[PDB]
Amino acid sequence: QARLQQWEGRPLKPAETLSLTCGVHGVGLGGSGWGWIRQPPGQGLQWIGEIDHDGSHKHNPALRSRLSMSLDTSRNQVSLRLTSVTAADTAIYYCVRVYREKFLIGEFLTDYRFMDMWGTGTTVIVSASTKGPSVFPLAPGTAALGCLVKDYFPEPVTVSWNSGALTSGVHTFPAVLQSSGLYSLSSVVTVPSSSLGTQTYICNVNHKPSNTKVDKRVEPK
Amino acid sequence: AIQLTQAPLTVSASIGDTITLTCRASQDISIWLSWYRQMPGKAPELLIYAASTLRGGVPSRFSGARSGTDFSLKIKNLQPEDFATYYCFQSDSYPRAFGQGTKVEITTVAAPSVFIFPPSDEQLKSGTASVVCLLNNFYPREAKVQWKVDNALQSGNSQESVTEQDSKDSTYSLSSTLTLSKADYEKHKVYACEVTHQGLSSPVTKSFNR
Amino acid sequence: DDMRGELKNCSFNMTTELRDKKQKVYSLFYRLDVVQINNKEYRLINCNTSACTQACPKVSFEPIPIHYCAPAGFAILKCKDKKFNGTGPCPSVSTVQCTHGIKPVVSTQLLLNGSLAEEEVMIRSENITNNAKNILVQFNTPVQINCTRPNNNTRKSIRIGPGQAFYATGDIIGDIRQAHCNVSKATWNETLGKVVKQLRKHFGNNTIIRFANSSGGDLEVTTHSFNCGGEFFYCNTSGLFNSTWISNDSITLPCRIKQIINMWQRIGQCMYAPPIQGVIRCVSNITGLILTRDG
Amino acid sequence: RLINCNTSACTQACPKVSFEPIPIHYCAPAGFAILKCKDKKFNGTGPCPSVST
Ligand SMILES: *[C@@H]1O[C@H](CO)[C@@H](O[C@@H]2O[C@H](CO)[C@@H](O[C@@H]3O[C@H](CO[C@H]4O[C@H](CO)[C@@H](O)[C@H](O)[C@@H]4O[C@@H]4O[C@H](CO)[C@@H](O[C@@H]5O[C@H](CO)[C@H](O)[C@H](O)[C@H]5O)[C@H](O)[C@H]4NC(C)=O)[C@@H](O)[C@H](O[C@H]4O[C@H](CO)[C@@H](O)[C@H](O)[C@@H]4O[C@H]4O[C@H](CO)[C@@H](O)[C@H](O)[C@@H]4O)[C@@H]3O)[C@H](O)[C@H]2NC(C)=O)[C@H](O)[C@H]1NC(C)=O
Ligand SMILES: *[C@@H]1O[C@H](CO)[C@@H](O[C@@H]2O[C@H](CO)[C@@H](O[C@@H]3O[C@H](CO[C@H]4O[C@H](CO)[C@@H](O)[C@H](O[C@H]5O[C@H](CO)[C@@H](O)[C@H](O)[C@@H]5O)[C@@H]4O)[C@@H](O)[C@H](O[C@H]4O[C@H](CO)[C@@H](O)[C@H](O)[C@@H]4O)[C@@H]3O)[C@H](O)[C@H]2NC(C)=O)[C@H](O)[C@H]1NC(C)=O
Ligand SMILES: *[C@@H]1O[C@H](CO)[C@@H](O[C@@H]2O[C@H](CO)[C@@H](O)[C@H](O)[C@H]2NC(C)=O)[C@H](O)[C@H]1NC(C)=O
Ligand SMILES: *[C@@H]1O[C@H](CO)[C@@H](O[C@@H]2O[C@H](CO)[C@@H](O)[C@H](O)[C@H]2NC(C)=O)[C@H](O)[C@H]1NC(C)=O
Ligand SMILES: *[C@@H]1O[C@H](CO)[C@@H](O[C@@H]2O[C@H](CO)[C@@H](O)[C@H](O)[C@H]2NC(C)=O)[C@H](O)[C@H]1NC(C)=O
Ligand SMILES: *[C@@H]1O[C@H](CO)[C@@H](O[C@@H]2O[C@H](CO)[C@@H](O)[C@H](O)[C@H]2NC(C)=O)[C@H](O)[C@H]1NC(C)=O
Ligand SMILES: *[C@@H]1O[C@H](CO)[C@@H](O[C@@H]2O[C@H](CO)[C@@H](O)[C@H](O)[C@H]2NC(C)=O)[C@H](O)[C@H]1NC(C)=O
Ligand SMILES: *[C@@H]1O[C@H](CO)[C@@H](O)[C@H](O)[C@H]1NC(C)=O
Ligand SMILES: *[C@@H]1O[C@H](CO)[C@@H](O)[C@H](O)[C@H]1NC(C)=O
Ligand SMILES: *[C@@H]1O[C@H](CO)[C@@H](O)[C@H](O)[C@H]1NC(C)=O
Ligand SMILES: *[C@@H]1O[C@H](CO)[C@@H](O)[C@H](O)[C@H]1NC(C)=O
Ligand SMILES: *[C@@H]1O[C@H](CO)[C@@H](O)[C@H](O)[C@H]1NC(C)=O
Repeated sequence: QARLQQWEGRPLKPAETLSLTCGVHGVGLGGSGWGWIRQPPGQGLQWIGEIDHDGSHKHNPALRSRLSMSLDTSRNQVSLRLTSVTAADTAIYYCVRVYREKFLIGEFLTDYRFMDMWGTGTTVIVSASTKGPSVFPLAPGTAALGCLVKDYFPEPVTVSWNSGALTSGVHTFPAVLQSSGLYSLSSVVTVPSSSLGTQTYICNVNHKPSNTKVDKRVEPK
Repeated sequence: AIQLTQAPLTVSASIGDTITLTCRASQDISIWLSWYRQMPGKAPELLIYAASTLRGGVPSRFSGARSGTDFSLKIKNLQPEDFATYYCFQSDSYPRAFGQGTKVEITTVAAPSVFIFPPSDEQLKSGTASVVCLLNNFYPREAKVQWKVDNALQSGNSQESVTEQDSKDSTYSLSSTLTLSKADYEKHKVYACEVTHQGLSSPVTKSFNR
Repeated sequence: DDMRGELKNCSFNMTTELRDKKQKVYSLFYRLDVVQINNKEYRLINCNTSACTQACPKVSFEPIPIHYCAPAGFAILKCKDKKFNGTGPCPSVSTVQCTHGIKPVVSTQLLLNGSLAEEEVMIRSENITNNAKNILVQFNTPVQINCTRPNNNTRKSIRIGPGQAFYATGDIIGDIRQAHCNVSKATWNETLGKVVKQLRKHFGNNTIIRFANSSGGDLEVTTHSFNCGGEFFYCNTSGLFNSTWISNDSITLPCRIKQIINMWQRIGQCMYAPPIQGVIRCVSNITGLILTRDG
Repeated sequence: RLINCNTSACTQACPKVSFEPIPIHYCAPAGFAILKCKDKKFNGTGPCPSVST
């Protein structure tokens, strides 16, 4: 039942303070050490920093002077206060417990820290103001059709087809972050070409952050 | 700092195989190197610490070795839950570092079905044009899309996105968007996406005339 | 074989700075400081005899030279004779205002640091023919002895009351080899050769001079007890004194460590030497010996 | 809890002893003298032309 719970902080404007908080349940802040691990999309994990059992703050050299962490012993919470957040800092932030086990090499005893327990994930995205998407048709043996869901902020958008009745052959792609700071994604479906003039195809786009719902009929041009 | 090199970056095997993953360090980090597995969309979890000790609950199939520079992890009796991204993390020097990540997936070679979509007239009223190329149901994941406009090779004005591996046929799909100004879009006639893939003996081009 | 075989991981309830609240704490106590009561139940060794005033952490045990100076109307006569054993006329005398800096180095079986002899090893006994009298050997060339406690100790602070803190060994990592002292085997062999040469003058040229190790008694008297780096060592010195004399290499002396010290051969006044953070290293000169002869 | 219980324990001021300042006279031993500057505009430093013992 020992878990580390952290909650979403919503998208934040660039050049601000990034305040994270991890909830430690099952175990307590004492005795172990608590650190932060991120993961930029489509990339590997990156070490930000840790507080060791001694109360000493190891920080990554790349993030210079913009790092600051603290431990709330009373509330059992670990905090991160990254400042001057740039667009390159868009990553999922994890809270970890670096646990110390002593391993005996031939004559030497070491404290080995191995990040025992991981958080759940806090997707942090920096851009832009809330904006609903514009939905454009991708118009058509087998034919492909789809919808282009362009220029929205923040994530996420969901897409279904024919109110969920059409699932075979559907591919909804990961969004990309455009150079504008707005996201775009596409959803497609492959269908029998013979059905294009008779069966109606509607992509159901939902962008919860802006309360935007679009049901876009995709007809051949 | 210490740099961990993990190769191969993508190893494919079917259910019930044995794989070995390599993580090469820069210096000698003794045996302090732990292994983490990240299921797609989930959080990473500890598999092996000190390069040999199994975490409580990890099946005995997982195993590591070596205490020098070429650390290795061996998986036996592959199951669908093992097809994730593995990371090696050193704990010798305080500038901590992670591996690049080895994406383990399931292994038929199949060329994409390719489709091209012109921008909608509704979008064009906005001053910008998106041309979309779909590569459907292909394996392996590696694919190359080249956009051409009146036969001129485009560079720097496209972005692409790939699905997760399909659970039933092990294929991928890819979507690439070429972004042009309306003014540029209306100065040219032939819009083409050229696709290179292992399943194709020569590139496939889908095109339209504006 | 390790340092960790000398330690007990002892957990106890301690008072807090608030009188009505307790504190479940733990510390690593040496097996020489805990006595079992009949996770077993133990207690500190000097607890039925006294309470241990903690060695105050801001005062150093390093000996500084002190000069004993005579008041008005008195003079201190200094014997400048280089062959003066300890008794009888001294042809060369001087009146010093007061003595040279005498470092109060506290040690047993070996006179660490201090003053060397001038020309040759000096044997000094109250009555050399009486085996109940100690023999004070003084070297002319010092024998360097190197200490160590290889462990990287982690001192931990416990608040046992308002303003009072108890410093405890929380964790021990690093090199876990037993604390030891190294004496050069070549230098010690030639120093005992000089001691034996000056010791046959009182017992005969054809006599057999044999060095054995300490007979028995307290750990403070059977071992080379001393202080080094604020932590108290008790070295075996059974490889130092093991030889029979007929008419790069080093000697490693396994040393134990204690934290509860009854220093001046007294009962009822102990002292708790707090843990020293880090690795302890030691360089001393063996400038003498204290020997006893067998009847 | 009392403001000073993590620094020290506090000695109760004894109820019969008095904190009222009583004038005290600092007197020099034999062979010493106390020189008093009787200048009325002395600024605490410098030669005082009106000195008394
Ligand atoms: C000398 O003796 C000493 C003993 O006298 C030795 O010290 C002990 O060393 C132990 C081994 O290193 C160590 O055990 C480890 O404890 C971990 C939890 O940490 C504890 O204990 C600390 C004691 O200082 C506390 O400071 C922590 O706060 C924590 O205790 C928490 O405290 C909470 C209150 O704050 C309690 O209440 C929870 O509070 C929450 C608040 O939101 C919620 O309300 C919860 O509902 C509520 O319960 C907690 O109950 C309590 N938790 C306890 C008691 O666990 C523990 O995680 C370690 O075990 C796990 O990890 C190791 C490594 O992987 C595994 O081998 C274990 O099997 C276990 O793993 C399993 O769980 C993890 C998740 O935790 C999974 O990831 C894993 O897959 C497994 O499923 C371990 O038990 C002792 O704590 C420590 N004790 C002391 C007094 O310091 C000392 O080492 C020795 N020295 C020498 C030199 O020999
Ligand atoms: C033996 O074991 C001990 C532990 O018992 C080791 O001591 C620790 O070493 C690590 C580095 O190896 C230290 O971590 C660093 O902390 C400094 C700043 O530390 C300051 O603040 C600490 C918390 O208050 C404090 O403990 C520090 O030490 C003082 O106080 C202790 C008593 O508590 C005393 O014993 C010491 O002598 C000091 O007076 C100190 O005030 C931090 O700058 C370090 O650098 C990291 O982070 C930066 C960015 O901030 C990054 O750029 C660097 O690359 C790096 O990541 C690091 O956090 C730890 O503080 C030490 N702990 C103690 C208790 O002293 C010891 O090294 C081991 N020795 C051997 C021989 O192996
Ligand atoms: C510290 O004190 C607690 C009680 O405050 C001790 O725990 C008790 O131990 C006795 C056995 O001797 C049990 O009968 C009680 O039920 C325990 N009470 C609890 C657990 O609340 C504990 O043993 C003490 N620790 C020491 C002396 O190291
Ligand atoms: C205090 O307790 C210690 C430990 O029990 C006593 O020393 C023990 O005395 C018995 C009886 O002679 C011996 O068998 C043990 O070997 C002794 N133990 C140690 C560690 O020396 C000591 O006598 C007690 N002191 C007083 C004043 O009662
Ligand atoms: C004998 O003298 C030496 C030299 O003074 C002592 O070693 C010094 O100890 C102090 C305090 O621990 C250190 O600051 C110095 O750096 C040490 N010097 C060297 C050269 O190591 C040594 O402790 C003395 N032996 C005793 C007191 O038994
Ligand atoms: C001190 O050293 C001596 C000698 O090494 C140790 O005691 C003897 O060791 C020899 C072999 O090393 C054994 O044959 C004897 O039986 C030992 N005598 C004993 C144990 O009484 C001794 O253990 C060392 N330490 C102390 C504290 O004496
Ligand atoms: C004793 O406790 C007091 C009260 O907590 C400490 O004074 C506080 O120190 C913190 C800094 O962490 C300040 O934020 C508070 O404002 C201080 N309190 C007051 C009333 O000024 C004090 O430092 C402690 N002293 C020791 C030696 O531990
Ligand atoms: C010490 O030397 C003096 C003078 O040489 C001598 O008389 C005396 O006997 C010596 N001491 C002993 C114990 O013999
Ligand atoms: C003593 O000598 C041993 C090897 O004989 C060596 O390992 C150790 O470091 C030395 N210790 C000191 C304090 O010189
Ligand atoms: C003692 O240590 C010193 C350096 O601190 C070294 O030069 C010397 O050789 C050592 N001697 C012995 C006997 O260990
Ligand atoms: C002296 O050495 C003998 C063995 O040589 C050992 O049994 C005895 O305990 C030693 N005495 C000490 C170190 O006081
Ligand atoms: C030992 O004595 C020599 C000179 O005989 C001196 O140079 C050295 O510093 C001394 N070592 C100590 C006091 O640790």
